[PDB]
Amino acid sequence: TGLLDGKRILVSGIITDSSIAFHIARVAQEQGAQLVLTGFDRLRLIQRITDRLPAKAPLLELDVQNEEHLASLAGRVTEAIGAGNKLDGVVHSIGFMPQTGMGINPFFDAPYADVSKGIHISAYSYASMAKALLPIMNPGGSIVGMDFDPSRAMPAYNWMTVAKSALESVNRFVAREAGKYGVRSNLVAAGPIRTLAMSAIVGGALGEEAGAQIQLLEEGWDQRAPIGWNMKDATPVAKTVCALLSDWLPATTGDIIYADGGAHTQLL
Amino acid sequence: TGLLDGKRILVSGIITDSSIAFHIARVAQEQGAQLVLTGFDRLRLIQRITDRLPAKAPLLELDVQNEEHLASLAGRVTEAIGAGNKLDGVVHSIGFMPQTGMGINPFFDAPYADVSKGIHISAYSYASMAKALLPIMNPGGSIVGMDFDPSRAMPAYNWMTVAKSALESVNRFVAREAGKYGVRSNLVAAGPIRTLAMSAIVGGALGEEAGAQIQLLEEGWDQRAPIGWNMKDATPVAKTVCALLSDWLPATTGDIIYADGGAHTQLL
Amino acid sequence: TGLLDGKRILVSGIITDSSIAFHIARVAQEQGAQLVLTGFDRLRLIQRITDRLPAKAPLLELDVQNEEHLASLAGRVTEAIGAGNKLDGVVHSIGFMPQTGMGINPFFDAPYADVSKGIHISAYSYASMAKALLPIMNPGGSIVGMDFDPSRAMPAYNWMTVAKSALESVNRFVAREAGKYGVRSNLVAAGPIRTLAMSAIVGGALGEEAGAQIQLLEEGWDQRAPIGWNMKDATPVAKTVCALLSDWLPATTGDIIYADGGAHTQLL
Amino acid sequence: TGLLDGKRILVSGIITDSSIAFHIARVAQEQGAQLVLTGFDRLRLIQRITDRLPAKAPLLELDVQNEEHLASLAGRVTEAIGAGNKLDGVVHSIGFMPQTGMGINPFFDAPYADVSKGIHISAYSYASMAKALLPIMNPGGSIVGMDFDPSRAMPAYNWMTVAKSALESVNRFVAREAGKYGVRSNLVAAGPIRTLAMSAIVGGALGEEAGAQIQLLEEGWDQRAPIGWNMKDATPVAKTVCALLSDWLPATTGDIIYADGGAHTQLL
Ligand SMILES: NC(=O)c1ccc[n+]([C@@H]2O[C@H](COP(=O)([O-])OP(=O)(O)OC[C@H]3O[C@@H](n4cnc5c(N)ncnc54)[C@H](O)[C@@H]3O)[C@@H](O)[C@H]2O)c1
Ligand SMILES: NC(=O)c1ccc[n+]([C@@H]2O[C@H](COP(=O)([O-])OP(=O)(O)OC[C@H]3O[C@@H](n4cnc5c(N)ncnc54)[C@H](O)[C@@H]3O)[C@@H](O)[C@H]2O)c1
Ligand SMILES: NC(=O)c1ccc[n+]([C@@H]2O[C@H](COP(=O)([O-])OP(=O)(O)OC[C@H]3O[C@@H](n4cnc5c(N)ncnc54)[C@H](O)[C@@H]3O)[C@@H](O)[C@H]2O)c1
Ligand SMILES: NC(=O)c1ccc[n+]([C@@H]2O[C@H](COP(=O)([O-])OP(=O)(O)OC[C@H]3O[C@@H](n4cnc5c(N)ncnc54)[C@H](O)[C@@H]3O)[C@@H](O)[C@H]2O)c1
Ligand SMILES: CCCCCCc1ccc(Oc2ccc(Oc3cccc(O)n3)cc2)c(O)c1
Ligand SMILES: CCCCCCc1ccc(Oc2ccc(Oc3cccc(O)n3)cc2)c(O)c1
Ligand SMILES: CCCCCCc1ccc(Oc2ccc(Oc3cccc(O)n3)cc2)c(O)c1
Ligand SMILES: CCCCCCc1ccc(Oc2ccc(Oc3cccc(O)n3)cc2)c(O)c1
Ligand SMILES: [Cl-]
Ligand SMILES: [Cl-]
Ligand SMILES: [Cl-]
Ligand SMILES: [Cl-]
Ligand SMILES: [Cl-]
Ligand SMILES: [Cl-]
Ligand SMILES: [Cl-]
Ligand SMILES: [Cl-]
Ligand SMILES: [Cl-]
Ligand SMILES: [Cl-]
Ligand SMILES: [Cl-]
Ligand SMILES: [Cl-]
Ligand SMILES: [Cl-]
Ligand SMILES: [Cl-]
Ligand SMILES: [Cl-]
Ligand SMILES: [Cl-]
Ligand SMILES: [Cl-]
Ligand SMILES: [Cl-]
Ligand SMILES: [Cl-]
Ligand SMILES: [Cl-]
Ligand code: NA
Ligand code: NA
Ligand code: NA
Ligand code: NA
Repeated sequence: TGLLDGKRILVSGIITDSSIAFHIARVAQEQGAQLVLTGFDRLRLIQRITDRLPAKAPLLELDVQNEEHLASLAGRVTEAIGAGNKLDGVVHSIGFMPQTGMGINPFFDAPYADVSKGIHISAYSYASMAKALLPIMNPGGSIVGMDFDPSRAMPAYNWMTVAKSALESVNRFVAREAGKYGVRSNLVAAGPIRTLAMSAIVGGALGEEAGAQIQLLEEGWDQRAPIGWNMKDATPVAKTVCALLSDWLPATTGDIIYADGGAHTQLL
Repeated sequence: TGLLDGKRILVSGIITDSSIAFHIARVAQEQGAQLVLTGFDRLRLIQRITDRLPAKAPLLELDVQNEEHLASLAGRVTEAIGAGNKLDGVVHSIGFMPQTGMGINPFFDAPYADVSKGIHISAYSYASMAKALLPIMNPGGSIVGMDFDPSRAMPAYNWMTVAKSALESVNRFVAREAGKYGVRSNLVAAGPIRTLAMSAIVGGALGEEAGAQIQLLEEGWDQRAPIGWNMKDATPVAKTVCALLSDWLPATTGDIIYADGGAHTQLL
Repeated sequence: TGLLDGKRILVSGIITDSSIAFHIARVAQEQGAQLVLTGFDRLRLIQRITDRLPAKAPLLELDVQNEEHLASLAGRVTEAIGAGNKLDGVVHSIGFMPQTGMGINPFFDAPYADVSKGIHISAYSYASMAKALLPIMNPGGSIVGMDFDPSRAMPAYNWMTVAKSALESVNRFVAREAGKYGVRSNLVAAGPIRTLAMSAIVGGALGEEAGAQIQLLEEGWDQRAPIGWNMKDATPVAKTVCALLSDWLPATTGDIIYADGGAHTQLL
Repeated sequence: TGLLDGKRILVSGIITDSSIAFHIARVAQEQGAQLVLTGFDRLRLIQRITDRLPAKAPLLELDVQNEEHLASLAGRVTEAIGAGNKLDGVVHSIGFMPQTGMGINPFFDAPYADVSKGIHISAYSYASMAKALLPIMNPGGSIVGMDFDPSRAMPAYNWMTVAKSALESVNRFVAREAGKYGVRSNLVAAGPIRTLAMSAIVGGALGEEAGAQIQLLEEGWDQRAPIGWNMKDATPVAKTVCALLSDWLPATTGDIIYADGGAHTQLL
């Protein structure tokens, strides 16, 4: 009856109840999956969030820049799900770009050290999670990451755009590796959803030129989307991720599914 | 329990048991849908095929070049499904290109009259089916057509490539109209499957230069696909169509989902 | 000293002094080319226009839907340029879509007969001009057509969008044929320029919903273009065409060069 | 008479006589430009190369990871070209990826520190060269970088593919900044040319599985290219760069011109 009945799925990237990952975890549980959750840094605060999910799920610590956490991750997961059991799904819902690389800060003023950190967390980590977790994934399994279409430049998103372009490229290579295990790798390119991350970008630009341009982006998304776009509601995005975690897109890999109201298909 | 439990879905394009449409219809029925089927020209022969589906379904006549059949289609469907009921899904699985526009015939030697017929049936008909059927579609509904990625030229496919490029463009406009009804429109770009149509192209090129090149295309698809590609098996394609007919890709429209083993994401 | 010194170039599509073709012809002549011009239907009126070019050039009649004109074209050109001489360049700057397929007329209300005419003139003719003219083209030669980026749907452009999508596909196949003669084939995707054609679309939508949307398209082009966009000035487009007619893009074929101020590379 | 008569152009990336930059510099000089050259690390060896250019040109030191070299670059250039003179063109022809990120080394085994270095030199440096040099560029000017189409994954190129995907994204943002100065920014996506860099990749894979796959890539390029592809000959690529440095692509920015024999437009 549930789309993900019987599946064991790791979900990274819960930080608040608004997190795309929170809604992915919620719909997944609603659809019969057994979750393992990972969180970064503020674990006590994240546990308060995860308590509001429909079911209990273990929360493991994962800083994707921490080599020890990556090296121990498989064993920690196996310990949570029981020896002899493997994962069927992995969700990377993780991003970061130091403030110099996003927002009102001029593009040319982001030092490489900041850019490099953002690319580590937002792009390279997709590879390093796959490297850690493919060895405990079942054939038929699915790795999904989150993307924002970086095909064209835009105001404010700046070096995160560059990180997403790298992420898309990384995904195409992770698919080559994943396929050796019978595993798909794909991204969901979402339209804008009011998360802590989105709020940070918007809020940090209020009152500035970039904020005027972000306003235009926000207005235009729903306008261009043939079926509309509601920026409050992560459910449609979460459902799409669940579709890729299911067995119903079995010939799709190294690819990008756009959960954006169809906006990217319309010039206006 | 079924992905399409309760849904009423029209499926065009069954000609043999190998038809992508046959497998779409089969998986849809397996997943709890109630079908209405359309067939072109050889209706007595098609009925012998549809008898082998898991359940009985009415077969209506539809030649997409026939204006009377298009004008009467909604009423004929409503009569099959019962007054007061509407469709939730529509599958366009239809193509044709006169032999001068595909295969070994030189590209420049296809007269426009032949090209125009192929584009009518393979591209424009996506619009005219949508125009006929949106008025009897429920909000939440889904229109899916079948595509073969025409982003790059290739041997033999010739003017059908041109028809598919037009089809992708048509789909983006059908989505604008469909969205007024709460309806999604999308294509599934499939990898090669041995259907009557594919056999016709391959067979018509055996022993010729183009056949050597088609051989390379066939070999290369499974090689490039990170998860492989089996040209016998339409099931993975049919499942993808069913995914788009479901409620699990609710923010995707005017778009293309690639059910091709990930081949299009890999240069080699 | 001139980019096209010594080259013989056919230029189709002059109808008014504002025609993209007029400016292509003008810059080409400025750059040392010897032109042969083709015109459709209103030849006496077109001659009044071509008299304003910097040099005299013969004007031949070509209706691309007329099979006799296509069959006689090579011989007529050879007669204009002298036996023993061939063309180095061909410019297709031709488009048409019956009024039912563009503007305020609903997308679904364009009958196929109208759509088919538009695709004949706007897309298939690129192939049929190449078929007629490659036999009198020198190795090193160049065929260029005019495109408007149809990657995404948009208001009003409607079935012309579909014709342009087909044109891009046709160009990729013309390149395969052209390469047998040492000849490149490419499109220039221009931003909007106030021509008779553009005026017709804009004017036919004044006072209607579509006209409000065209206004947004016009405003947005210059805004998104990092170097700006001036819709009066065809020169930048004409220069780009001349670049492809030159020897300075010798490894580019089956491709699209965007002369649009960079707009297509920017979401906003 | 020369395409670049009167223009002052900086050209980075000469390491051997086979360097794409060497041929860019050579054709540019042939076409009347005045060059300033930058080299990395092996300056005495590079000077032996640059002595073989058609004219003398000053060679400045630039390690793009060195912040002092970047901070002093404009002043050093101005000193070479004379106070009161500015650049009209800048060529970034620079790449590097530590050996763990390219070749036979498994994709997942490249540590981020190596990946980060490759992205610094191959992608971020496009921004930091633009940031250093736009302040001494004339309106009408042109910045060009070198790309290898990273739209699809492939054997061996691995993390350099990821760097190129980031580079394309960076270019789209550099165009927004450059446009404030009346300056275009674009990449040329070249087909494969036997340079020190290409030889390193090919040579490092000889005798291994990846080398078999590179062989297929090499064979397939000329096959798919409608006009062919000669991997010895950088001239066609160099000419394309010169086209973008000229005034003949005046409405193209944030974009990519493919100097690849048209291969990327053909599936096979
Ligand atoms: N919200 C949108 O509009 C939108 C649109 C498209 C794509 N996305 C993508 O969705 C994903 C989730 O973002 P969100 O909008 O839900 O925001 P969010 O702020 O809720 O989530 C971001 C997450 O990244 C995690 N993270 C940061 N550094 C980390 C590290 N070192 N190790 C592990 N995790 C780390 C944070 O802990 C947090 O859980 C991101 O990849 C984002 O780019 C968001
Ligand atoms: N088989 C593949 O490898 C492949 C790959 C990608 C996409 N596709 C697409 O899938 C769709 C189905 O093709 P298939 O491979 O199952 O072949 P098929 O030969 O089984 O189906 C083609 C169908 O088109 C129908 N058709 C033709 N003219 C018609 C008309 N005038 N009115 C109505 N229907 C008409 C035929 O009756 C037939 O049912 C097509 O759009 C095809 O281009 C096929
Ligand atoms: N103006 C723009 O903004 C713009 C933008 C992008 C692309 N384009 C393309 O540029 C090309 C030229 O259009 P334009 O804007 O200069 O308009 P225009 O109205 O000046 O030119 C259109 C031309 O098409 C010709 N034509 C129509 N039917 C013909 C037939 N049967 N045979 C031969 N020629 C025929 C007309 O005679 C006319 O010369 C077209 O392909 C158009 O789609 C224009
Ligand atoms: N050769 C091909 O087939 C091909 C194809 C497409 C694109 N390209 C691109 O062309 C460009 C030139 O490469 P090439 O093939 O001529 O190779 P090459 O080995 O001749 O040039 C590479 C250059 O990068 C320079 N470089 C490396 N680290 C540097 C640093 N820290 N600071 C400054 N310069 C540094 C080297 O000094 C060298 O001059 C690269 O961007 C490459 O990716 C090459
Ligand atoms: C700039 C246009 C506004 C619409 C942006 C849509 C969007 C919104 C949120 C997105 O998700 C993240 C996630 C993490 C992220 O990195 C962050 C988050 C907070 C602070 C910080 O320094 N980096 C940036 C964006 C995202 O990838 C895309
Ligand atoms: C030329 C490369 C071989 C792989 C082609 C993959 C493919 C195989 C079959 C496809 O489906 C159709 C359906 C109808 C069609 O039109 C036909 C079919 C039979 C005869 C005829 O004249 N036209 C052509 C292809 C399709 O769209 C794509
Ligand atoms: C709808 C958005 C407005 C911007 C459109 C930019 C554009 C403007 C003009 C273009 O050129 C043509 C050329 C012929 C053409 O067909 C015509 C022209 C006049 C009347 C008619 O029926 N068809 C349509 C557009 C073109 O291809 C694109
Ligand atoms: C893997 C398929 C073989 C065809 C690759 C075509 C290609 C050949 C050469 C290319 O240029 C570079 C330039 C620098 C570069 O970084 C290098 C060069 C030498 C050693 C090293 O560690 N990194 C890698 C490639 C390039 O970007 C693309
Ligand atoms: Cl904590
Ligand atoms: Cl833990
Ligand atoms: Cl640990
Ligand atoms: Cl909202
Ligand atoms: Cl939803
Ligand atoms: Cl019958
Ligand atoms: Cl019937
Ligand atoms: Cl009827
Ligand atoms: Cl097979
Ligand atoms: Cl399957
Ligand atoms: Cl007349
Ligand atoms: Cl005549
Ligand atoms: Cl005649
Ligand atoms: Cl204007
Ligand atoms: Cl100009
Ligand atoms: Cl030295
Ligand atoms: Cl120096
Ligand atoms: Cl210094
Ligand atoms: Cl060679
Ligand atoms: Cl050349
Ligand atoms: Na909308
Ligand atoms: Na494979
Ligand atoms: Na602008
Ligand atoms: Na070839």
